[PDB]
Amino acid sequence: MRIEKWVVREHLDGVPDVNRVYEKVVEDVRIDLRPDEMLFRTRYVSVDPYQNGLALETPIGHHMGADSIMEVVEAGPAAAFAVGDLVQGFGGWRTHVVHNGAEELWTTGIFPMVFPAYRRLDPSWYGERLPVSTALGIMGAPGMTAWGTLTRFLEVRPGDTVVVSGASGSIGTLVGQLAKRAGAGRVVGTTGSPGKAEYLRELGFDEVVLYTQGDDAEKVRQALLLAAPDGVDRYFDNLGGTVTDAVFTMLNVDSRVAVCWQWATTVNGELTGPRLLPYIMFPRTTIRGIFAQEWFTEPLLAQMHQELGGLVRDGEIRYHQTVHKGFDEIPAAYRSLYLDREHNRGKVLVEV
Amino acid sequence: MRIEKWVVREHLDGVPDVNRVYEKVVEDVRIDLRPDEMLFRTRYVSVDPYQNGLALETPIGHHMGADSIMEVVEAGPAAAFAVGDLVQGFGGWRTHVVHNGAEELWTTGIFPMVFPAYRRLDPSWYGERLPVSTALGIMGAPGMTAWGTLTRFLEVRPGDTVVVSGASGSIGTLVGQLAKRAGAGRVVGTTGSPGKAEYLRELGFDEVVLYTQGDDAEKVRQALLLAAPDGVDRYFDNLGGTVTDAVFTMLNVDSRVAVCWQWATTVNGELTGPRLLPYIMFPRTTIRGIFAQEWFTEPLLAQMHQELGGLVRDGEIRYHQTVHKGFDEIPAAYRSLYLDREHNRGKVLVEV
Repeated sequence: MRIEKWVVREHLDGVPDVNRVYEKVVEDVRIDLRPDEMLFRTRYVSVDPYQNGLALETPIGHHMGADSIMEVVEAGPAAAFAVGDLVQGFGGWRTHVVHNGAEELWTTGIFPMVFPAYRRLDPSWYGERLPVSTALGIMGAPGMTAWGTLTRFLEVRPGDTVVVSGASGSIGTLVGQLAKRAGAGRVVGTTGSPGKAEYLRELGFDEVVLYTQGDDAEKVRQALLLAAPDGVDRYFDNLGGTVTDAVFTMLNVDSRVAVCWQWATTVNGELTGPRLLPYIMFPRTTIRGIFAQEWFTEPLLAQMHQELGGLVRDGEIRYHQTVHKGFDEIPAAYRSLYLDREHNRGKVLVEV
Repeated sequence: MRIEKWVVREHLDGVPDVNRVYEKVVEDVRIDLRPDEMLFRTRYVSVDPYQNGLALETPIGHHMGADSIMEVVEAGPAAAFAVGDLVQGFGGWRTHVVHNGAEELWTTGIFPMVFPAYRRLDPSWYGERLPVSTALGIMGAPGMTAWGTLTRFLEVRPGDTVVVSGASGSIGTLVGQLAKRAGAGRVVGTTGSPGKAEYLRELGFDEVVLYTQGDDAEKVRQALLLAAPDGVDRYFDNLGGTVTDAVFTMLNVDSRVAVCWQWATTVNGELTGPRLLPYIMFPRTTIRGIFAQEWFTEPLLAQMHQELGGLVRDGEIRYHQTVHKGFDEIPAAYRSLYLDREHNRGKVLVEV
């Protein structure tokens, strides 16, 4: 049984040379399934900006974690899933996985984490216009981060001014389109690079505010004032930082703010990224922290595949995904994420 | 008229020489109120450990911010309050204040803040057994932090195991007492010193775990396991950090966690304190950030004064507070927080 994986060869903080951080290891392994274990064959793996920080918290010689789509090829007598099933879970950069599917408490990073339980993909969900690979994108955690927030919390009302930070990411772009469909009077997106500025409005959006992280809070506030003259009613925060401090100076009464959970990393030794608790003192605001897998329930996953999946199939919504081909292409796919900030998750996959 | 105020003289981190950080300034003014302004006479001020961090963010020469109780002695024709009214607000360490009582956006600190609008005190709320000075303690924001959480969020039930971090402070000891009244099967508190452990068991704590920050992440977990053998149903978090990380490994299904907002504080130029967003990814749990002023509505303030105030008069709930006498005593009172017996001094106030 030939099993291959990409493991952390060295701890290096944000370097372009992927082949210095990662090393492929190959070995024959005898599988002796415990009674509730399954043998999985990886079909797709996600490649995301956060894996730079995750590598730093991964023991040398261990494989890199990743969201993946896996096929059950052998199941013990007490296993959760059947042979032939397609399963989405945190399988990692591995050709094959032995696992029982349960949640995993991981306590050696910055904060403790529970990796979600593996979940069965419904065979009837996917077709030619909505393939299985979308389970790591618009039909998986990235899609649900955007879609679940709009349908379960944000309460976009007609005429509302909606601000989306990280609007050039797949998740933020989706939030912006769904907000306009809800009839938002104005949808404002922030971005770092004016290249997409014309491109965001092309996507949707009424206005785009140019913003890199190292910008003055006063300087971004003035840009937001100009793009949102009537104040901000709704904020979807996939970025954190200076832009969020400015939005909170211009919220209207009874505003609603979604702040997205992101993997914990430290650039310059301190934590950047989204924050929630400092802001809940603000009067007459409702703030919710967002984590897609909270809504990975049977009915909501069915409703998302139905309504949002139906929007994709009818060509009303498109979610750009880049799928490289072959297990050996993982370092290349990862290297292509150089220049992508942490909010850009869910774009690049590898088909094994 | 002479108005005196304690101003920030210099910026010094750590336990400061109060005579170096603060200086008394005197000014002979004549008052000229705009139509919505009032002249207030300060009756009581609070002194609090957060004023160290706030002083570092206060421009040199500006007065030290503080929650206070103030009396309207002059009012413009369009003012919110009438002469003789008693009002609670962030008036600061000043003998007298000219203010219209409005909210204040303050953006010079680590995160933006909105100081609440001044609020009027119903003098009927208070009396011999419940003095008006408790509007800065058990009848005010500190008390509402504990009481509001228990009545509106935490859902403590007969048999529940409740953990309270930072249990020795006023809010912690009030939560423990109220949790025991709600019928909690096991109330567990953590504290920084073995001496206060005995008074806690007097108030209603069934066990006390000793914990100083910078303790062993696993030793704290082991100690919580022994003190809460049945899992943690409810968590009232005053501290953040290693105790909260240990607690999140032993929550029972459908647990509920309250994380208290606190003034944003720097440790060695880094980060410490309660955190909320990293933990929302944990499944089968409800986490809410707590900020008492959220519940400063007409119905809930009356309810608390009737119900919680009733328990104070009947001796069912035990609080304490040290009230210093004299505007000139304010720096010394603040210094007292860093000396000893605070775990026995409770809320510190200065009558002015």
